[PDB]
Amino acid sequence: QVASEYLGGPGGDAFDDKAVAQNGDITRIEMQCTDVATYIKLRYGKVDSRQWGWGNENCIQWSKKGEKVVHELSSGEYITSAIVTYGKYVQSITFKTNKRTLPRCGTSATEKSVTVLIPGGLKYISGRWGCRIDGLRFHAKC
Amino acid sequence: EIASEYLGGPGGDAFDDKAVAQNGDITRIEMQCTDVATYIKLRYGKVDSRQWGWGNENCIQWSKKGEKVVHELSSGEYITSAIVTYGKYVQSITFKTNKRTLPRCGTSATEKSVTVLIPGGLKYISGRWGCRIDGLRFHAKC
Repeated sequence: QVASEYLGGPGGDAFDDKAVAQNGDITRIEMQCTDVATYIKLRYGKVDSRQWGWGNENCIQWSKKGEKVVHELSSGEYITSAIVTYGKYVQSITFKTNKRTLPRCGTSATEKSVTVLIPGGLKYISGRWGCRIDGLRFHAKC
Repeated sequence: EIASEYLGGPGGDAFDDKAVAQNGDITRIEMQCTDVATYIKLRYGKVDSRQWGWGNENCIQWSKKGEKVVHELSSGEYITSAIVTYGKYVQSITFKTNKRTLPRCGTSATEKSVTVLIPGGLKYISGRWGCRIDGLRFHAKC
């Protein structure tokens, strides 16, 4: 399927949710949010991906941890855009669906910004992670 | 049908390539390019749409004209994304295919930018036009 540019930096380890996405449409967005977004974990059907970010508690040296946020999506609800601010890491993430505008994860939005539109809805994400979210790529449904 | 939202302003006249797209998958992109994109004209199989933009040569009384640009797509190459800057009009357009990012049409990229993913490849465009490209909507094959 069509995918966006990779947004972020070259650090961290690669992740790619193509396989876990076989379980279903995205039904839920879980993130950890402080002045920046420190992890993302989508639910595909009833199956979560792994926690992409906040590799371990020693990461508190390099950023705050943040609050666990959970946005449940209804059946037929899908993510139609993502506004990402990023430098060497993803700084903040704002998702919009065909029903809702979700709050920004990451109170700071000072880095360069990109708006990715995903007609028909996001299928899954890939990117890089470690203590935080090094980068993201958005994969469309076809 | 999956399609993007309409990007641009309310001027000019609507156009819609839905009917002409029955002639085939997109095989070529023709645009006219200066500081802004002043027309677009796709080829569907062997058949072109009308020229959407630069309605007449007296348009030089409001904007620059630009030079003709043609991108020929290979068989099995399809348009997967467009980076569009826009306000009252479409300002610049950067197409990407499943094989390559193409050159931007319109050297000025200062207005609101979005990266439109076009799932399964672009099937056809609709929009509005006059002396320039008042707006665009991308209709995906999938």
